[PDB]
Amino acid sequence: DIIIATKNGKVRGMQLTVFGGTVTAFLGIPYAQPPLGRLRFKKPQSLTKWSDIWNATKYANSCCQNIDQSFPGFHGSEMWNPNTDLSEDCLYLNVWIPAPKPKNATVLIWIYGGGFQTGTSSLHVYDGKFLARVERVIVVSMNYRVGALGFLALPGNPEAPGNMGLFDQQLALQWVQKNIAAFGGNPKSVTLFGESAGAASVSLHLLSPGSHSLFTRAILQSGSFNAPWAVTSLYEARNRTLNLAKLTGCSRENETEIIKCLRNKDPQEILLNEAFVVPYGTPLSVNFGPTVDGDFLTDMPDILLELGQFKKTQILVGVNKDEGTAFLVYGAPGFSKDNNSIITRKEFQEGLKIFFPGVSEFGKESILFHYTDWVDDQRPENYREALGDVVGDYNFICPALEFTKKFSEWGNNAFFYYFEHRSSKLPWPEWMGVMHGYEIEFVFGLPLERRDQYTKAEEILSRSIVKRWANFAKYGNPQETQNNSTSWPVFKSTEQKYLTLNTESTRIMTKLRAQQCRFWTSFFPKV
Amino acid sequence: DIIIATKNGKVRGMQLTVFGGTVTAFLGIPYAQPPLGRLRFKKPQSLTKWSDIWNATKYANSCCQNIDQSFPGFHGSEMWNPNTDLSEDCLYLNVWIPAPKPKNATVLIWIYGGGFQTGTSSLHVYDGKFLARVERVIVVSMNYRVGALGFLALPGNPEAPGNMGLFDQQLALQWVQKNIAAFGGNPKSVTLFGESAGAASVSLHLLSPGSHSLFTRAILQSGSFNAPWAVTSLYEARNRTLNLAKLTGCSRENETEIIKCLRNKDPQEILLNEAFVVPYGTPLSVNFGPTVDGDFLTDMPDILLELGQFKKTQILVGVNKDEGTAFLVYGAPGFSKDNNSIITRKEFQEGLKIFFPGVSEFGKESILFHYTDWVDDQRPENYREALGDVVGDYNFICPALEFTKKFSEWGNNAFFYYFEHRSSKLPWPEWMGVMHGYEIEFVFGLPLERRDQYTKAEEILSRSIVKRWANFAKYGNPQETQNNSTSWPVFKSTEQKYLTLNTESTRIMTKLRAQQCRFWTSFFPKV
Amino acid sequence: DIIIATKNGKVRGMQLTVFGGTVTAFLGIPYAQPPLGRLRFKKPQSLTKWSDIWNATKYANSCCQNIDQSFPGFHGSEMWNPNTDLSEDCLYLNVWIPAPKPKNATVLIWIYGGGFQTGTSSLHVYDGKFLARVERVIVVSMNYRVGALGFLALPGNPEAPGNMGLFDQQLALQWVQKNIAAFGGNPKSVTLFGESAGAASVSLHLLSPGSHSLFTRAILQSGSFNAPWAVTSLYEARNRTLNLAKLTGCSRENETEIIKCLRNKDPQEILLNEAFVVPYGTPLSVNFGPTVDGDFLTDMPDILLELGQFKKTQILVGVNKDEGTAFLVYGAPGFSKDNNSIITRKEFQEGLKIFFPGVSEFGKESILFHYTDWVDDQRPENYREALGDVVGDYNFICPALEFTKKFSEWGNNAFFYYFEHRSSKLPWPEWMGVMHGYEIEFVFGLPLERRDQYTKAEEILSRSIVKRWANFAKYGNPQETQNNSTSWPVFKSTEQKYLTLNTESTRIMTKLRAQQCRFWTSFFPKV
Ligand SMILES: *[C@@H]1O[C@H](CO[C@H]2O[C@@H](C)[C@@H](O)[C@@H](O)[C@@H]2O)[C@@H](O[C@@H]2O[C@H](CO)[C@@H](O)[C@H](O)[C@H]2NC(C)=O)[C@H](O)[C@H]1NC(C)=O
Ligand SMILES: *[C@@H]1O[C@H](CO[C@H]2O[C@@H](C)[C@@H](O)[C@@H](O)[C@@H]2O)[C@@H](O[C@@H]2O[C@H](CO)[C@@H](O)[C@H](O)[C@H]2NC(C)=O)[C@H](O)[C@H]1NC(C)=O
Ligand SMILES: *[C@@H]1O[C@H](CO[C@H]2O[C@@H](C)[C@@H](O)[C@@H](O)[C@@H]2O)[C@@H](O[C@@H]2O[C@H](CO)[C@@H](O)[C@H](O)[C@H]2NC(C)=O)[C@H](O)[C@H]1NC(C)=O
Ligand SMILES: *[C@@H]1O[C@H](CO[C@H]2O[C@@H](C)[C@@H](O)[C@@H](O)[C@@H]2O)[C@@H](O[C@@H]2O[C@H](CO)[C@@H](O)[C@H](O)[C@H]2NC(C)=O)[C@H](O)[C@H]1NC(C)=O
Ligand SMILES: *[C@@H]1O[C@H](CO[C@H]2O[C@@H](C)[C@@H](O)[C@@H](O)[C@@H]2O)[C@@H](O[C@@H]2O[C@H](CO)[C@@H](O)[C@H](O)[C@H]2NC(C)=O)[C@H](O)[C@H]1NC(C)=O
Ligand SMILES: *[C@@H]1O[C@H](CO[C@H]2O[C@@H](C)[C@@H](O)[C@@H](O)[C@@H]2O)[C@@H](O[C@@H]2O[C@H](CO)[C@@H](O)[C@H](O)[C@H]2NC(C)=O)[C@H](O)[C@H]1NC(C)=O
Ligand SMILES: *[C@@H]1O[C@H](CO[C@H]2O[C@@H](C)[C@@H](O)[C@@H](O)[C@@H]2O)[C@@H](O)[C@H](O)[C@H]1NC(C)=O
Ligand SMILES: *[C@@H]1O[C@H](CO[C@H]2O[C@@H](C)[C@@H](O)[C@@H](O)[C@@H]2O)[C@@H](O)[C@H](O)[C@H]1NC(C)=O
Ligand SMILES: *[C@@H]1O[C@H](CO[C@H]2O[C@@H](C)[C@@H](O)[C@@H](O)[C@@H]2O)[C@@H](O)[C@H](O)[C@H]1NC(C)=O
Ligand SMILES: *[C@@H]1O[C@H](CO)[C@@H](O)[C@H](O)[C@H]1NC(C)=O
Ligand SMILES: *[C@@H]1O[C@H](CO)[C@@H](O)[C@H](O)[C@H]1NC(C)=O
Ligand SMILES: *[C@@H]1O[C@H](CO)[C@@H](O)[C@H](O)[C@H]1NC(C)=O
Ligand SMILES: *[C@@H]1O[C@H](CO)[C@@H](O)[C@H](O)[C@H]1NC(C)=O
Ligand SMILES: *[C@@H]1O[C@H](CO)[C@@H](O)[C@H](O)[C@H]1NC(C)=O
Ligand SMILES: *[C@@H]1O[C@H](CO)[C@@H](O)[C@H](O)[C@H]1NC(C)=O
Ligand SMILES: *[C@@H]1O[C@H](CO)[C@@H](O)[C@H](O)[C@H]1NC(C)=O
Ligand SMILES: *[C@@H]1O[C@H](CO)[C@@H](O)[C@H](O)[C@H]1NC(C)=O
Ligand SMILES: *[C@@H]1O[C@H](CO)[C@@H](O)[C@H](O)[C@H]1NC(C)=O
Ligand SMILES: *P(=O)(O)N(CC)CC
Ligand SMILES: *P(=O)(O)N(CC)CC
Ligand SMILES: *P(=O)(O)N(CC)CC
Ligand SMILES: [Cl-]
Ligand SMILES: [Cl-]
Ligand SMILES: [Cl-]
Ligand SMILES: [Cl-]
Ligand SMILES: [Cl-]
Ligand SMILES: [Cl-]
Ligand SMILES: [Cl-]
Ligand SMILES: [Cl-]
Ligand SMILES: [Cl-]
Ligand code: NA
Ligand code: NA
Ligand code: NA
Repeated sequence: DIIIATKNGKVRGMQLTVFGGTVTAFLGIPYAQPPLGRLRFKKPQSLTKWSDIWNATKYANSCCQNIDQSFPGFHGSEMWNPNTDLSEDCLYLNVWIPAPKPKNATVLIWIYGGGFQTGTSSLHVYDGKFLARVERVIVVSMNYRVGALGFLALPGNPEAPGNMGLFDQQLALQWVQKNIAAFGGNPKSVTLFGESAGAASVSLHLLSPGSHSLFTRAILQSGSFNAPWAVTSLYEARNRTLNLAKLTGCSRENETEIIKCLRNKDPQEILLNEAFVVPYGTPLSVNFGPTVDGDFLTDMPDILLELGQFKKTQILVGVNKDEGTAFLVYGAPGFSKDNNSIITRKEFQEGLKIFFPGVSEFGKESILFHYTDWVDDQRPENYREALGDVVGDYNFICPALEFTKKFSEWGNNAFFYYFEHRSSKLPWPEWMGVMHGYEIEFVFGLPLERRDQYTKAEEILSRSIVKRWANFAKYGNPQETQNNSTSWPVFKSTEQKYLTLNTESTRIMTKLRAQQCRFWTSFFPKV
Repeated sequence: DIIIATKNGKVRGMQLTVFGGTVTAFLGIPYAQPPLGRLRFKKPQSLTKWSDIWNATKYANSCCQNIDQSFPGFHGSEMWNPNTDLSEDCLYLNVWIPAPKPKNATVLIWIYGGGFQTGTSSLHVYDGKFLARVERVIVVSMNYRVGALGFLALPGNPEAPGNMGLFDQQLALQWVQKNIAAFGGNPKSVTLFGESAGAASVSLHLLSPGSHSLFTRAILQSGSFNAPWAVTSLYEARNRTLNLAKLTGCSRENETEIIKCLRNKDPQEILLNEAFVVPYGTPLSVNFGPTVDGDFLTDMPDILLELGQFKKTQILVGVNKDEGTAFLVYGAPGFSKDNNSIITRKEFQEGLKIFFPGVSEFGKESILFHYTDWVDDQRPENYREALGDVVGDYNFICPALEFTKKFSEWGNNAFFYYFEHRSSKLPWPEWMGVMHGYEIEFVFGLPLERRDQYTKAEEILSRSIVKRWANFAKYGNPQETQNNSTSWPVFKSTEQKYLTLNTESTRIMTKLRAQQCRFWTSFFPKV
Repeated sequence: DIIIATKNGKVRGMQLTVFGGTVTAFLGIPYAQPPLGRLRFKKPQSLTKWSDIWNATKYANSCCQNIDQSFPGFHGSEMWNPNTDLSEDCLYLNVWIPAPKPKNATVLIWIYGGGFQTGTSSLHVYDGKFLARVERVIVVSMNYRVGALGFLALPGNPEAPGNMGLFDQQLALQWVQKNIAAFGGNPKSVTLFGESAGAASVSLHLLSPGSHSLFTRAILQSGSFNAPWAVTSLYEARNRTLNLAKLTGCSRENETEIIKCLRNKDPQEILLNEAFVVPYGTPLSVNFGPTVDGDFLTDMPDILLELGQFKKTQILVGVNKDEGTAFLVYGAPGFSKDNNSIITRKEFQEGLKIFFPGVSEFGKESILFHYTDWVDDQRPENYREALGDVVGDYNFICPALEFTKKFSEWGNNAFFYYFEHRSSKLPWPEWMGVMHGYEIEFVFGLPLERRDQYTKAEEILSRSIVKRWANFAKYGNPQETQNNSTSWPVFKSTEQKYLTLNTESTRIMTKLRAQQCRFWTSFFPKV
């Protein structure tokens, strides 16, 4: 039996055998009042205190969210869909601890991605029991509200202030500050880590005054708040909040009434209308996301970044070789996960319309000009490869590289990885290559489970990443020091050295996508 | 009469005339509950508080330990054997203070060596009364548990967690923090010093979070935790703990039962079985030593060193010219302290088997290749000299130099000495040269006692070391500033300047054993 | 009426018109219990607290001391003799404050010289009322015990520990810490300043842990503790304490009895015997001075200096062009203040015997060799000029320059002056030039009093020094910023830039007495 006393009550966890050893798991600990009724659209309210033993023995409800129905029965897509009931009562977290109870363990806090519209901490690829077993860190993950329920904004007004779901993450970092010593954890050594929108989240907690003292270091996998999808403008957020009201017949004139009306709606009615709050979107649409709210976020975060207004600490930042591909089967003409997707120039062109909706014509010609100077015009997969690079360079790679540069210019050590390994078990076709989202199972150690059909070179690869991730968290330095590993150089403006992660040989390289990102970074923002 | 009040009671010391002056000595102060019965194999438990006057007027019991019986009647060996009764009730320490009571004296804390299997603070060569008299520092030394009683590990389990004897040292550093002002000492100026395993101990307290604030500076004589004998793996420690159980019929299945059974054994039964817990060992075997326990030591200490996770302070680190020789008479074919020990190539070869038991054949050829490229093949003492260099370079010299480099790369001043003087009174034969263990009597000032048959050049030599050791402790700088002495340069990576200590002329040199240690350090760890 | 409340009682001061303005003066405030009877030879004991108003309206008793009787009626000498009654009850201080009461004034604390055998704070040349009026700083000065009464040492024993008179200064710095806000002063901005032995005193408070937090900055005029006269060895101090006992029939065998006997002696008997505690001395003899006592001074102060163990702060350090001359009329053959003192080679030689008593013959030839390589052998005042340079270079100039170098090597700003102006009113003859002691009246502003027969160029010169001294104290930078003054560069090892102070033009120069001090500094200490 394993009972830990927390500030709000006792909690019982469960034992798990992992690799001939044991991890204790406390799945489903609540960390705020359920955000129902009067609390819907508001900042999470702190938790009341319960006598008796809360049983943390299974994953909790995931937050309400639309589901990916594009490929029913297909594991590639459905592995991302929620795997516990949806409910507004989803404000729970998970703790995994080494056995025996560590004395003062480093803490890794996972923040999932999903475009801020979806996702859940209980996915199999986010299971932190391998990290606990293997590295003897503590792993914490949390559910936070996504979609309108988590990010609806009517700026300035506490009935729907914006950013609630970032406040959910925050209040969870707080629970770790107050509660994690009880579990053997060191609150003074906490590293946040997250992928995609979860990484953008990590980057904004680097910017948020309220989060500054709730963690030590940050890891950002395929995401940063300067990505084009990551922050909704005040303009767009209002449009969207009013468009939502309109669609649920909740148009009022007293904004406080719009909200009271929206709180009478039922979760499905709200969910059902999210996709149409925008005239057009893309497979990468973030209808309801982070906004400048004057609370969590005090100013446009591009301004905060440029002017050095963020927590000073080491960062680890990374991306995957084919970020963009996964999106092309969600609406680009001629693409399919069921064939090789050789598209035409005219298809490439119609695809830019898919991903770059408004979108001066000259903007889009400029993307075509930059990405279609073939070397040479012979290769039939030319336009298929260009569309994916366009999508992942614009959306992930250049914004992560620009974040890393700017961040590092203020004096902190920063390490950048280029993930190039395609999973031996990937269900998506070969042409989609090293996809967005598919480093996560390496980071979490799923390939250390031999029962599991990954190659030997994949176990070794993941053991190494685990070790680098954990050394980063405990010591601010992502080195694997024991096995004659390539040394991971800090990333500096000027050199921009990054490390490549793959099964064959890892390399030190410089200036990832220098030519592409000059385009996205200097020129495109102008169109 | 001299009574000092301590946090746990009053203690009476004794006066001593040293060099027409007086030192007060408090020999035998207890610093923890005796670790008997239920407490055997556990972390030292703090001391209860006694009214009345504890009389600190003689050395206490030494901890239980096997004794060196190889050379009965021989002073060279027997000078290291314990000289007070053995008992498990050995958790005592010694304080020597200048007379008159100093006002705020610097404190030198001695930690003896002995492979972690033996040794005691009451040896004549560890008598700190000369340091007190001559330099007006306070000298503290402590007994701590050695062998299985002090280092038996069944990882994670507080009935035998590992590292108890390092916890004994720690709790002693604590007693100095709480108690040494009473004696005229400055708790804010404490330097740890120790030889061989005692030096490895000093280097791990540099790594232990719990020791960080219990001292100021460190001196490491012929030892550091990166030496090959200094840390037992988790693998090996379990094997050994189970092998011990097995040999005492204490095999159980409930590890807590293995321990309860071992606590019924009597000290001799335990001692008697230690040597055989390993299929083979060497004269340098450390059967039960420090382990990564997640308490004292939080991670492999090579990783902590590499990644800069240690207390930031000055270090003084040293070795002797012939570290290896002393070991060759304990099992290498053709060696003897009673003749000149000219061995053959085939003897050298059988000796590598002695010292490098498992031990790829190619590993050992590689040592032979590196160490037998004669210049030239004429000299009959060629192979005798090579075996000792092999042993001392592998075991002491290169690991001390690598520790010093790595430590210094994080910004702290570090000073390295090469001790080259052979004692005029050495009982071991000439060929064993400047032996391991034989700087200690110079450090402790025994040659300042003229009654004593050391040469004049030896008094001068020791007066100088005493002065450098004491300046290091008080001021972080091991200079002898008054007598036109060679200035001792800091040790930097890049230059690796070290100072030679001998009667004739001391020198500044660079890169001690550069070629040898490239071998031990880059190549050998691979075999 | 002007009453200020202090921690021990109220004190009444007196108003003074200075330069059409007003300064309040509190002359004679006690700062410790009188050190009579049982207290003779002991550390000053803190003051009891008095109700009623202590009247601070005249200077107090000077401490017991031998008087200079060499030139009765002669103002040059007698200006240094005490000008208030001698008594053991002399532990008093003086405060001068600007009117109106300043708000948070910088404090200058004066410590007089006199070889540690003589002197008093109430001399006319130490009158701080001009500084208060002109610069609106507060001036504090204190009497402290000199001779055996202030520095008798029987090392380790609190009945006569040594350094009492340095403890008197200290307890006075303490009174300023506790009391000076009451007077409008800032305890957090205190600069110690002093001349000759008073400067050596300032330099040892830079070395004393107990003084570290009782002041901010230091000024040292013609003196530093590394001067050859400034610290008595333990050897010599004992000899001298026993020689004193012997001469007063107080030889005992119980050192505590020697002291009790000495405390029965009457001040004159003690004073009368001081000069003979040494087989021979010189005009520069310091029979009873500072010793290493393990309390005020924890180690030889040369060692503390070399190894950087002193308060880190700015220093201002200076000397006069003819330091040595004043001493030559006190015992060197052929010298007289009443003629031009052209001495012969053989006289020069007998003079070295005067100043360098024991004193290898080769030591003295070496001084002659260094100082008599004439350029050229024609000039009749050659040997007269050489003897004075010998005396002032050995005793003052090189030790002040070496202090300044060593001090500055630890990172602090340091400024060095060369004082070259001879007072228009000097009573000593011309050949004695710019004498020791004769910058003081410029520092204290006596030439700002026009009533007073100094030239115009002297008023201007002193106004400037006052301004530089005061800017140093308030701002750590001795600049005169308003009147196109030469800028005073910091003194660095390497450049050794110093500023010359004279009526004509002040200069920046480098490496004062480079050739002379190489001699005193590297070579002579060897003989
Ligand atoms: C800000 O919002 C308006 C609202 O338009 C929307 O009505 C919503 C409830 C929803 O159904 C949505 O799909 C619909 O478009 C946007 O105005 C629309 O913009 C497009 C192109 O400009 C027009 O074709 C529509 O006719 C027009 N609708 C109305 C009623 O005015 C507006 O575009 C939007 N801003 C953006 C581009 O985000
Ligand atoms: C690769 O497949 C795409 C996707 O479209 C198809 O999916 C196939 C696997 C198959 O079931 C097909 O019937 C289904 O429609 C093909 O793109 C499609 O091209 C067809 C040919 O006319 C058009 O009718 C569709 O508009 C277009 N689909 C869309 C909406 O994008 C593609 O042609 C095929 N190409 C290959 C084999 O390279
Ligand atoms: C881990 O321990 C086993 C235990 O073997 C030992 O049994 C002990 C109680 C003790 O007496 C010891 O001397 C003895 O060897 C080791 O297994 C042994 O290894 C050697 C060489 O591999 C074999 O020749 C033995 O037959 C074998 N014994 C058994 C019973 O299996 C094992 O080697 C050890 N690991 C190491 C190398 O440290
Ligand atoms: C130096 O002595 C060694 C040690 O062995 C011997 O000790 C001697 C002092 C003597 O008492 C001798 O009888 C004792 O055995 C000698 O090595 C030994 O060589 C002998 C010769 O056959 C062998 O029998 C032994 O196996 C071997 N001893 C071991 C176990 O190492 C050595 O030969 C001698 N050599 C010299 C003089 O250089
Ligand atoms: C340490 O002190 C002794 C004491 O000698 C002195 O006796 C004193 C009371 C006083 O009167 C003093 O003038 C007198 O000299 C010194 O011993 C003396 O040293 C000189 C030269 O060495 C001799 O000529 C004296 O005869 C001798 N006196 C005795 C009785 O031994 C000693 O020199 C001194 N150390 C120094 C040099 O400071
Ligand atoms: C400068 O005067 C010195 C000091 O000696 C004398 O002081 C004079 C002013 C005068 O009163 C004189 O009588 C008095 O003795 C002279 O040195 C002296 O030289 C004389 C000449 O024989 C010697 O007798 C003395 O030993 C010596 N005095 C001492 C003890 O130092 C000096 O000669 C005179 N020289 C000049 C004018 O340059
Ligand atoms: C646990 O260690 C605490 C501090 O450890 C951290 O220091 C931080 C500044 C940060 O660098 C982390 O990465 C370090 O690991 C210490 O103060 C606590 O007292 C310790 N608590 C225990 C052992 O109970
Ligand atoms: C004794 O001195 C104390 C501090 O001295 C030390 O400062 C440390 C930081 C370290 O550098 C040591 O090497 C120094 O010697 C001081 O704070 C205490 O108050 C003093 N205690 C006394 C005199 O009772
Ligand atoms: C008086 O000023 C105080 C501090 O002034 C000094 O700061 C010191 C660090 C030192 O640099 C000095 O040279 C500065 O002048 C301030 O804290 C006090 O509160 C002030 N007191 C008053 C006005 O009553
Ligand atoms: C918690 O789980 C344990 C299972 O042993 C049990 O005490 C109880 O059923 C649980 N409490 C509940 C269901 O609230
Ligand atoms: C709008 O009416 C609502 C009813 O609750 C209230 O929240 C708010 O005060 C009103 N705002 C104004 C002043 O129109
Ligand atoms: C280090 O090496 C060993 C053996 O070569 C291997 O089993 C392990 O996976 C490696 N550890 C890390 C941290 O990669
Ligand atoms: C401590 O030693 C002294 C010796 O004078 C004495 O009081 C007593 O015998 C001792 N106390 C003991 C033996 O416990
Ligand atoms: C093993 O039995 C012992 C008896 O004390 C006890 O320490 C421990 O709880 C048991 N472990 C288990 C659960 O098997
Ligand atoms: C310094 O020198 C003296 C005399 O030459 C000598 O007696 C002493 O041993 C030396 N001191 C040190 C610290 O070596
Ligand atoms: C202090 O001086 C004043 C002068 O006005 C007066 O009150 C009194 O005589 C003095 N107190 C004394 C002499 O103790
Ligand atoms: C010496 O006798 C005196 C008398 O007061 C005393 O101070 C001291 O204790 C004695 N010292 C010794 C132990 O001889
Ligand atoms: C500055 O100049 C004026 C006029 O030229 C002069 O009266 C005064 O003495 C000077 N002040 C200082 C600080 O030297
Ligand atoms: P991520 O959370 O997967 N996301 C960024 C918007 C890609 C849809
Ligand atoms: P040291 O304690 O003498 N030792 C290191 C293991 C040599 C046996
Ligand atoms: P100073 O105090 O005048 N002094 C140094 C000893 C010269 C006599
Ligand atoms: Cl091509
Ligand atoms: Cl690698
Ligand atoms: Cl690239
Ligand atoms: Cl040869
Ligand atoms: Cl030397
Ligand atoms: Cl070498
Ligand atoms: Cl000439
Ligand atoms: Cl000027
Ligand atoms: Cl000069
Ligand atoms: Na363009
Ligand atoms: Na090799
Ligand atoms: Na010379």
